[PDB]
This record gives sequence, C-alpha cells and structure tokens, in this order.
Amino acid sequence: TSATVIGLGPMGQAMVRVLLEHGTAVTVWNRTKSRADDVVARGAVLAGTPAEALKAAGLVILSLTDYQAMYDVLGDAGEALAGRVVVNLSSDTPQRTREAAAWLAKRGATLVAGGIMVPAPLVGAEASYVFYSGPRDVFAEHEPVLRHIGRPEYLGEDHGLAQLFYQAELTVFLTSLSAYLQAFALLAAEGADPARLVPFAREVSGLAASYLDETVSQTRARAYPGDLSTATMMGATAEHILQACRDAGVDLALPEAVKSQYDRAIAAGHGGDNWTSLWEVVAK
Amino acid sequence: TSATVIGLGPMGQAMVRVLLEHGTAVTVWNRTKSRADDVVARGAVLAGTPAEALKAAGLVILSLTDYQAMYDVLGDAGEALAGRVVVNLSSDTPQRTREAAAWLAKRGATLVAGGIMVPAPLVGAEASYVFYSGPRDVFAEHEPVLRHIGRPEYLGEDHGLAQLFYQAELTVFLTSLSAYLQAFALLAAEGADPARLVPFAREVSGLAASYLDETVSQTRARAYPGDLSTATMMGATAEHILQACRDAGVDLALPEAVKSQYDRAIAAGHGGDNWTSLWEVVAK
Amino acid sequence: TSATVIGLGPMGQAMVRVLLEHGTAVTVWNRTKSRADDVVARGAVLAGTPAEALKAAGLVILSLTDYQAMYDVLGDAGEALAGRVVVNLSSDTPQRTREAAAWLAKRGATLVAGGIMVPAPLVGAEASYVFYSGPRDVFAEHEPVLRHIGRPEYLGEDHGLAQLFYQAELTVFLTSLSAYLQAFALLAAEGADPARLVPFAREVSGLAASYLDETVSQTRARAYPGDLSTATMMGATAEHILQACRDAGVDLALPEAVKSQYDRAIAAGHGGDNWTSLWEVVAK
Amino acid sequence: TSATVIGLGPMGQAMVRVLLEHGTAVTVWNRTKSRADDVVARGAVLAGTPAEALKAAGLVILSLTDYQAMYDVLGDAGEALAGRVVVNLSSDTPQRTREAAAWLAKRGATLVAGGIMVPAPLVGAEASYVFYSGPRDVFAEHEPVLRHIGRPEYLGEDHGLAQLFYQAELTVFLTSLSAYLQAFALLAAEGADPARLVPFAREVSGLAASYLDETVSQTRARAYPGDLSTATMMGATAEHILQACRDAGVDLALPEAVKSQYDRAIAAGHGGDNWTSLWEVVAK
Ligand SMILES: NC(=O)C1=CN([C@@H]2O[C@H](COP(=O)(O)OP(=O)(O)OC[C@H]3O[C@@H](n4cnc5c(N)ncnc54)[C@H](OP(=O)(O)O)[C@@H]3O)[C@@H](O)[C@H]2O)C=CC1
Ligand SMILES: NC(=O)C1=CN([C@@H]2O[C@H](COP(=O)(O)OP(=O)(O)OC[C@H]3O[C@@H](n4cnc5c(N)ncnc54)[C@H](OP(=O)(O)O)[C@@H]3O)[C@@H](O)[C@H]2O)C=CC1
Ligand SMILES: NC(=O)C1=CN([C@@H]2O[C@H](COP(=O)(O)OP(=O)(O)OC[C@H]3O[C@@H](n4cnc5c(N)ncnc54)[C@H](OP(=O)(O)O)[C@@H]3O)[C@@H](O)[C@H]2O)C=CC1
Ligand SMILES: NC(=O)C1=CN([C@@H]2O[C@H](COP(=O)(O)OP(=O)(O)OC[C@H]3O[C@@H](n4cnc5c(N)ncnc54)[C@H](OP(=O)(O)O)[C@@H]3O)[C@@H](O)[C@H]2O)C=CC1
Ligand SMILES: [Ca+2]
Ligand SMILES: [Cl-]
Ligand SMILES: [Cl-]
Repeated sequence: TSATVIGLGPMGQAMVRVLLEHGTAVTVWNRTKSRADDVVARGAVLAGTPAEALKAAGLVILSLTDYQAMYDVLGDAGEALAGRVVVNLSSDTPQRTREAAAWLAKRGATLVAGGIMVPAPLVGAEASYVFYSGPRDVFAEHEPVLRHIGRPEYLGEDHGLAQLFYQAELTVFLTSLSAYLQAFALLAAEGADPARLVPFAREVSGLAASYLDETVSQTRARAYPGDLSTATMMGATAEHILQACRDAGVDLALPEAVKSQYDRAIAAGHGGDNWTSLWEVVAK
Repeated sequence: TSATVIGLGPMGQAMVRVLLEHGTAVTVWNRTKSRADDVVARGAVLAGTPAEALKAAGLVILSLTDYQAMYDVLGDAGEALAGRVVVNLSSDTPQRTREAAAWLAKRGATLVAGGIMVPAPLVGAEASYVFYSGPRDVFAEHEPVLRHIGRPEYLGEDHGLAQLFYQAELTVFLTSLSAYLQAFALLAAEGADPARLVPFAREVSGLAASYLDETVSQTRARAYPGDLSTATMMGATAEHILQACRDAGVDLALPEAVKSQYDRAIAAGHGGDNWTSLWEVVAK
Repeated sequence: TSATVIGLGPMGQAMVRVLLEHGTAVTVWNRTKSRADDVVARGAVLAGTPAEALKAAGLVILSLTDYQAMYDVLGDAGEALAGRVVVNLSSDTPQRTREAAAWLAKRGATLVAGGIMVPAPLVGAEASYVFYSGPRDVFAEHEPVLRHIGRPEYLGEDHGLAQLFYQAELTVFLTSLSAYLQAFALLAAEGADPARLVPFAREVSGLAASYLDETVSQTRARAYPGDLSTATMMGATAEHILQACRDAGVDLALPEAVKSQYDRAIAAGHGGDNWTSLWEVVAK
Repeated sequence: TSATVIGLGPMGQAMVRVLLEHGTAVTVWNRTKSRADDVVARGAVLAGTPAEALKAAGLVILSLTDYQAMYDVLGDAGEALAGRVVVNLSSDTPQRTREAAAWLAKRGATLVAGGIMVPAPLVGAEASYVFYSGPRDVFAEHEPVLRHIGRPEYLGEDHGLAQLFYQAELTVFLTSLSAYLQAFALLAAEGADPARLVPFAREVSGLAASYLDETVSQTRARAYPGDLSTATMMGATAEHILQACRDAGVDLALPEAVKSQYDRAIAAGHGGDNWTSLWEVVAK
C-alpha cells in the first residue's frame, strides 16, 4: 500500500509517522519544503511538486488549514488528479466541501471528506477517530490504510457530513476552551489564582456533559419544562457573569453572546421555560 | 437544630427537603406562597412574613434569583436581622455580594456568601459541593448543618470569593450548554439528527477538560508555543463554524464571540502561537 | 379525529384517557369487557366486537401483552382490516413484528410498529416518547394524533426497528430491576437493611450510565485497553458476588450469567483487556 | 503523615497520587515492580519487600484483586504486621473479609475493610466515596488521611459490612454494564448502530433508578400490587428479549437469567403481581 500526504503541519506529520509505522509507503509534499526534514528522516519521500505527489499514490490525504489551500496546491495538477481518491481531512464549511466534491469530480478525482477528532499526539492511538463521508465503495477500499489514523466513523454519501460533524464538534471544543479563558480571566482580574479553579472547572465540565441527553430530548420535543431551572434564573447568572467581567475589566464578547441567548428567549416569552427553550432563538 | 430558608425555587425546596431529612426544624418564606405547598407538606413551617421567617432561627439561608431579591425581601426586615447568620446561596456579582456584606453588618447580621455547584436533584448527593466565603468562625459554627447540602469548600474571609468562583464556574457551565445548542442547531439545520452527536460531544468535552492544567501554566507564563496547534489554524475553524452556521440559517452570536477572540489574538501578532495566546485579548 | 384502542391494561387505559383529553373520539375493545368501565365513564365507547372497533376508526392502536394476542383478537376481523392503519404498541421480537407486517398487509392493513418508553402514569407527560417504524407516509398522517401519547421517535421503514429498540431498552431496564433485587437480597440475607443501600444504588446507577460512551466506542473499535480496569479484576468481583450470594442463600442466576461473561472473555485471552472485551463473547 | 500502599493497579496508583498530592509520605510495594515506575517518578518510595513496606507506616492500604492476594503478599510478613492498621480496599466476600480480620488480629494488626465506589480517575474527586467497617476508634484515628481518597461512609464494627455494601453496589454496576453490552449486541446483530441507543439507555437507567424506593417498600412488605405492570407482562418482555437475542445470534446468558426470575415468580403464583414479586424467587 502507497499513500500521499499533502500538508505537514502537526497533523500531517503525525499521519505520515503512523502510516510509515504501519508499513505504508508515504510520499509527502509541503509548501514549506524544510518542514519535511523529520518525516524524510523517518522514510517519507519528499516530492518536488504536488503533481509528482499525486503520481506516487492512488490515496492522497490533504491536511491543510482550509479547502482554499487544496485549490492553491492542486489547481495546477491537471490530469494528475484523474482517478485519484482525495481524502481531505481539513477544516472548512459543509458547502465548500460539497463544492470541492464537484471541482474534484470535473477532474476525475473522488473526494472523501473527513475530520480527525484528536490532536496530533493522539493520532493513531486507541482514542483517535475520524469522521468520513463521500462514496462508500471508494472509502471502503481505502479504509484498511485510513483506519491506522483512527477509528473510521463513516457518516454517509453527502461529502458535507464529515465536515458538518467536525464543525459541530469544534463548536463544542473551541467554545469550551474560550469559556475556560473567560473563567480564568475573571479570577485573575479579581486577584484570585486560576489554578485554584482547575478541579472545580473539571467537575462542572463533567456536569455540563451530563445535560446532553436532556438537551437532545427537550429540543427534539420543543418541550422546555422549567421545574428545575428557568431561562430567567439562568439568564440572571448570564447577566451576573457579564457584569462581573465588566467590573473586572475582562473581555465581554463570550458572556455577552451567552446573555443575548437568554434575553432573546425571555423576550420571546420563555422566562418560565428551561434553558433548552434557547433552541427557539438559536435553531434555523 | 433550627434553620430558615427564604426562596423556594427548585434549589430552596431541595435544601429544605435535605435539612428536613436530617431532622432540622425548617421555617420557610416565599413571595409566591403556593411554592411552599410541597415543603409545608413535608413539615416545613410557612412564616407569614420574612421578619417572622428570620425570628425562627439563628441560621438563615437565601436561595433567590439575585441579591436585589434579597433587598426586596429583607428591605423592611430591620431588627429581625440582628444577631442572625445570612447564608446567601444566590447568583450575583462579587462587588454586589461585598456591598451586601456591608449592608447586612450595619443591621447586625453576618453574611456567609456561597454558590451551590450542582442542580437541585443532586443537592445532598455525593457530587454536591458549595463554595463559602466570609468570617471563618461563623461559617464553622453553622457548617455541621450546612454540610447536608453538599461538601463545604470554604475559600476565605472575602465575601466576594464564593460568588467569584460560582460566576467563573457558571461561565464554563452556561457557555458549554450554549455550545451544545449551537452544535445541535448546525446538525438539525442541515437535516442531520442532533442525537447522533451526543457521544462525540461528551468525548470532546472530556478532551477540552484535559487542557485545563496547560491553560493555567501557559496563561500565567504568557507562554503560547504553537507547535501542536496555532491560533491561525484554530481561528480558521472558528471562522468555518461561523460560516457553516451562516449557511444553515442558525444564530451566529456564540460562534461570532469565539471567532472575535481568534481575530483579535491574530491581529495582536499571535497567528503562530497556541490558542492559549487568546489570554492576551480575553484577560484585558 | 377518531381512534380505536384494543387492550385496556394500564397502558391501553392511559392512552384512551390522553386521546380523550386531547379531543379524539375513542372506540375501545377489551377481552375483559368489565375493564372498560372507567374509560367508558370518561367517554370512550365500548364496541361489542373487534370488527366493530375496526369500523369506528382508520387509526387502530393495539396495547396487548404480545403480538400473538393481536392474531387472537383480529384473526376474525376479515375485510374489516382492509385500509386500516394498525399501530401495534405491544412487546414482541423484531421477527414476529415483520411477520405481522406481512400478515396485516395480506388483509389490506398497514402496520406501524411502536414501543412506548414510559410506564402508564407518564403516558402523555413531557417525558413520554414512543419508537415507531413502518411506512413513513402512513405514520406521518397519524403522527398528529399519536404524538399526544408521547414524543414520536420514527426510526425508519423496517417494521422490526421500533421493537428492536424497545427490546434493547427493556434489556437495560428489566436487567437493572433484577440487579436491584439481587443487591437487596444479598443485604437482607446478611441481616443488613436494603433501605440503607438506596442512596448508593442511585449513585452507582448514575456511574454505570456514565460508561455508555466508552462502551459504544471500544466495542465499535473492538479496542479494549485495560489501563483503568481489567476483565480479570472485574471478573474477580463477578465471582465474589456469586460466592457472596451462595454464602447468603440467595438466587444465583443473575450473578452466574454476569460471571460467565468474564470467564468466557478471560478463556478467550482478554484477562488483561477492559470489561468492554466481553463484546467478543456477547455480540453476534 | 505516613502511609504504605500495597498493590499498584489503577486504584492503588490513584490513591498513591492523591496521598502524595496532599503531602503524605507514601511507601509502596507491588509484585510487578515496573507498575511502581509512575508513583516512584512522583516520589513514592518502592520497598524491596512487603515487610519493608509495612515497617514504613502505621497505616497500610491494600488495593489487590482479592483477599487471597493479601495472603500471598503478607503471608510471610509476620512481625511486620504487629501494631499496624491494614485498610483493605479489595473486592472479596463478606465471610472472607471477616475471616481476614481474625487472621490479622492474631498477628497484632487491625483490619478496616473498605470499598471505593468510583473508578481510578475519580479517586479524590467530588463524587468519590468509600465504605469502611471495623473498629470505629481505629478508623477515626486514620480517617483524616483516608478522607483524601473520597468521602468516608463508616458502616459499623462488622468488618464484612463495607465488603457487603461494595458487592451489592457492584451487583448493580457490573450487571448494568452487561445489560448495556446486551442491548448494544441486539442492535448491532440486526444491523442498527448501537450508538443510536445511547441517550435512550441513559434515560431508561434514570427511570430504573426512580423505582428504588418502591422496590424497598414492596419487597420488605412482600406486597406486590400488579395494577401498573404484572410479572406476566414484564415476563413476556423478558422472553421477547431472549427470543430476539436468539433470532439475532447474540449470547442468551444474561436475558436467560432475568427471564428465569419471571418464569419462577409466575410459576410460584405471582403472574398478576408487580415485578417486585420476583423478591419471592431471588431472596431465597
Ligand atoms: N492541530 C490539531 O490538533 C488538529 C487540526 N485539525 C485540522 O487539520 C488541518 C491541519 O491542521 P494542523 O496540522 O494543525 O496544521 P496547520 O493548519 O497549522 O497547517 C497545515 C498545513 O497547511 C498548509 N497550508 C495552509 N494554507 C496553505 C496554502 N494556501 N497553500 C499551501 N499550503 C497551505 C501549511 O503549509 P506550511 O507548512 O508551508 O505552512 C501546513 O502544511 C486543519 O484543517 C485543522 O483544522 C484537526 C484536528 C486536530
Ligand atoms: N436551579 C439550579 O439548578 C441552581 C440554581 N442556583 C442558584 O440558586 C438561586 C435560586 O435558584 P432556583 O432555585 O433555580 O430559583 P429561581 O432563581 O428561579 O427563584 C428562586 C427564588 O427567588 C425568588 N425571587 C426572585 N426574585 C425575587 C424578588 N425580587 N423578590 C422576592 N423573591 C424573589 C423566587 O420567588 P417566587 O417563588 O415568588 O418566584 C424564588 O423563591 C439562584 O441564584 C441560582 O443561580 C445555583 C445552583 C443550581
Ligand atoms: N405497563 C407498562 O408500564 C408498560 C407496558 N408496555 C407494553 O404495553 C403492552 C401492554 O402492557 P400493559 O398495559 O401493562 O398490560 P398487559 O400486558 O398486562 O395487558 C394488556 C392487554 O392485553 C390483553 N391480552 C393479552 N393477551 C391477550 C389475548 N391472548 N387475547 C386478548 N387480549 C389479550 C389483556 O386483556 P385483558 O384485560 O382481558 O386481560 C389486556 O387488555 C405490553 O406489550 C407491554 O410490554 C410498554 C411500556 C410500559
Ligand atoms: N479499577 C477500578 O476502577 C476499581 C477497582 N476496585 C477494586 O480495587 C482493587 C484493585 O483493583 P485495580 O486497581 O483495578 O487492580 P487489579 O485488581 O487489576 O490489580 C491490583 C493489584 O493486585 C495485585 N495482585 C493480584 N493478585 C495478586 C496476588 N495473588 N499476589 C500479589 N499481588 C496480586 C496486582 O499485582 P500486579 O501489579 O503484579 O499484577 C496489582 O498490584 C480490586 O479489589 C478492585 O475490585 C474498586 C473500585 C474501582
Ligand atoms: Ca463528595
Ligand atoms: Cl460530603
Ligand atoms: Cl468529601
């Protein structure tokens, strides 16, 4: 088996190592040639051109910052794309992923969209998994090589799906990281030591994740009983957080955005409903 | 022992039930007199007035929407407050909690401020804990009755500490819940079942929590090595979430707040730094 | 709108009340005529024959002990089945559900299989939901009446699906109830008071449910890292439970069945793997 | 303070890390000397022998697979055990724990038996609790060091009580995990994604737990009113699960154990009684 990896950021490099360690031949290409030194020392072959990289394998894995980078790198491949399977494991919108499917198809190439759901040090570890979407038959053929990156989670035929699931996951992940900075900033601005919060922040993240099922069922039902918590009570806290952040001279964007959800829910008559009623202002 | 509980939302009623379960004699008062029906049925005594409530015990627990509600309710209490310990377990700003301590002191009452870090159904469960701050010796005299609500975490003499930790905790909690709605809305808008995300969302919450220690070290050091993940790359995803939400007709408020942190960190020169460089734009 | 309910056990009766309360006309039939007294007093009409019951509505809800009961009651309906939608909300196997689909189809009737996921007192409450499977168009038409029973969870076209999900759910529910009896019996046989276990039994059920995601991912991956728990350590406890139950003179069936899973997993070389390796002996 | 921990599976290492984190001087011993690598790296002292371990502290914590392992390890300890407090937090039968107390006493050591009711990652977390039983005054002398592992639940003087509660708890826990595998296997065998069940499984676990109080009252009274749900009807479902599992080629061990309880209760005359009538066949 033979693989090409285009993009040697931390994830591209991690995927090259894991493919090499499992006895796949790896041809790499990278805009910044010098970034390939370590993977070539581990037995990767650096191609001179993306077209060359496309000629050294039927399986082409793209690990780039966005899908626009794919067009920058592959725009000049011409017929070297014909019959290749492009596994794009890059962040972008569902719509640009679908668009890339059509662009690649015009040039005889098959897109399998994917999203890796771990950081680089966990690539190929037990806890690694990857969303995939695009043609089942084409994915199935390459699945035996791809599964070394992580557990494949094939979502279906719509190329946008893997990217949809990636952006949904990253909405949770990135906003959580911004909530941690927000929390530590409030403490640090008030003279308190953010380190003291760590064990409680871990507990309340555990508590938050435990609400996922209630969230699913109430939003799915559009039923929001306020018996244990009201949008008025939780909006009051959203406001206390915003005010406390204003008092402490800390950024206001995140707490303001959360508060706006409760205000617009209450203004819509959901003051007495569960926080899950914010569905009514958030959803399409 | 004797206790008064003022405010009978789900948390007040839960605290009353737990104190009754441990043989505490509990006097209650509520604005909406019907909400007392359940704790009166379990043998709580409904006081006619807040002053009558206060006279019932040395120990007075407030579970109200905010500290304004304290003033609306105990505003005309006067003499009833003298010699009493007011354990205020209501959401508000650290500053308003500190000013409340002053106001209470003038009327010969001590404030212990606190924050309950679990919902009503977990009051008195293994997982329950409560931040407390204020005069150590007063907290300690009442702690054997207070402990029935949850493990007491006494933070110190500053009345605003318990409130500060509670607000920082609810910054994590409320923002996480909103990120869950946001992820579910994106899926639902594109016609996928939000319930499909549930186990992956819980997993990515676990992953997010595992970054807490290195967030503390990097933000305190203002050291942001970008070798595993840059603000540019994660910023790119923050923009992808915003755009995908824009494409699907979902509310952009929360994704826009998170993207504005990356925008600002990058424009402040942290493009090649870790996401922890957002400290530079969040912490002032 | 018009509905027929055949079967006036607690669930049939609960569904009749909820349909009446939402302004649906209800015709009932029951083997035991006298069981209809309360629903007729609430405005249900008792039909003399199942054929009559079939003539008083296009929507026919079956709430019987099994699918064999359906054949007992409807076997003598002849052409009175033609064009009816039979919503069977009865326990049976996926295969007999599919078989009933064909039997009903031969007689011009459409089956929508369902399973109600709450006891009778929660029928029509916020927390009620019902699995449905069978023809989407036919289900969609009746969904506006059926949704009063609980949140419809339409799983797809295969009639067996709702029943599959019901039996899967009930595997969790019934085996949990048998584990509670098993636990209380051990305590009661040893002189201890089962009532003392209740708060800990609630905690450990919460703990158990928290392992659902790990279960999904490891069995899905067929990856069972034993870093936090081995099948040898957990099989040792399964054995201690069986022995303790033998020492106390309490039934052995449940603890023996659990122990057999770990023995067969260890015998297969999974002594050092996670308990999730029992997948390898349990799964098809 | 000083502590010895004998046994370095995940629970032993977790207890060592938590005691070290609180400034306890910890001596360790393990059969597989490599497992000590991690706690030695955090500054635990590796004793050459178990007798050397015991000499290091008045307080000796055992975290072994079973009480046989205690005998294999402390079998030749002899004089080293005199005056020492052995806090044995290992799974075994109440009888073997009681006989262990006798054996230890002869050698001039006190036993405190216990059971940790959370996994290794939650040792020292808010949710952690530990049953203890044995001499009150000895437990109490050591409880300030022991409390760092989790909230101490002292059950009384009988050394077999902590073990009895632990085994009853793990009857609930292990049987629930196996019921989860069983539900997932049924889905997987019929070609449905087990991940689809996850939120409904968690919900039905919640529902099961809500029956705990009425299980206590009905089983103690041997009063089993069948008006909401009969053993015949629930027995029918136990048989449906068994048959559906039989049809799908899934292991029948666990469904057969549960069905045998209904079979036996019905044949003992409880067909029209609540499922709680299974007490009559489980409790002897
Ligand atoms: N890092 C992580 O933890 C994870 C990241 N991801 C996703 O994986 C992808 C890769 O991320 P990561 O490995 O962090 O690396 P980066 O996104 O920081 O960089 C990846 C590669 O993109 C290349 N690149 C970007 N723009 C262009 C362009 N216009 N033309 C040519 N090459 C370009 C870079 O080239 P050069 O080296 O020359 O700069 C580099 O090789 C992203 O889509 C990201 O969202 C997914 C999960 C985990
Ligand atoms: N619910 C939860 O899960 C948790 C809540 N909390 C905090 O606990 C506190 C209580 O919350 P919760 O139990 O949910 O209930 P709510 O905040 O919805 O209501 C609590 C009480 O506040 C009273 N109240 C509000 N405003 C006034 C006012 N101006 N004058 C008089 N009484 C007033 C209500 O009176 P009335 O009955 O007449 O409406 C009610 O008795 C809040 O500060 C909240 O942040 C913290 C942790 C968990
Ligand atoms: N009870 C509950 O909590 C729940 C039950 N279910 C399911 O709903 C269904 C109904 O259960 P439930 O309401 O408890 O009642 P039962 O299963 O105890 O009885 C329901 C009805 O079945 C009838 N019946 C059974 N066998 C025959 C037969 N051969 N011929 C004619 N009628 C027959 C009974 O007739 P008669 O009255 O004359 O005896 C009764 O009307 C079952 O499939 C059950 O698994 C689902 C979720 C919750
Ligand atoms: N893991 C968990 O989540 C929980 C476990 N428990 C209980 O805690 C105890 C420890 O469990 P856990 O940490 O998972 O680890 P294990 O039970 O897998 O192993 C614990 C220790 O037992 C030692 N051991 C086993 N048999 C012998 C023997 N005959 N002679 C000498 N040493 C022996 C092992 O030595 P070696 O290292 O050489 O193999 C190891 O150090 C068990 O009783 C378990 O039921 C309770 C709650 C939670
Ligand atoms: Ca606790
Ligand atoms: Cl506690
Ligand atoms: Cl504690």
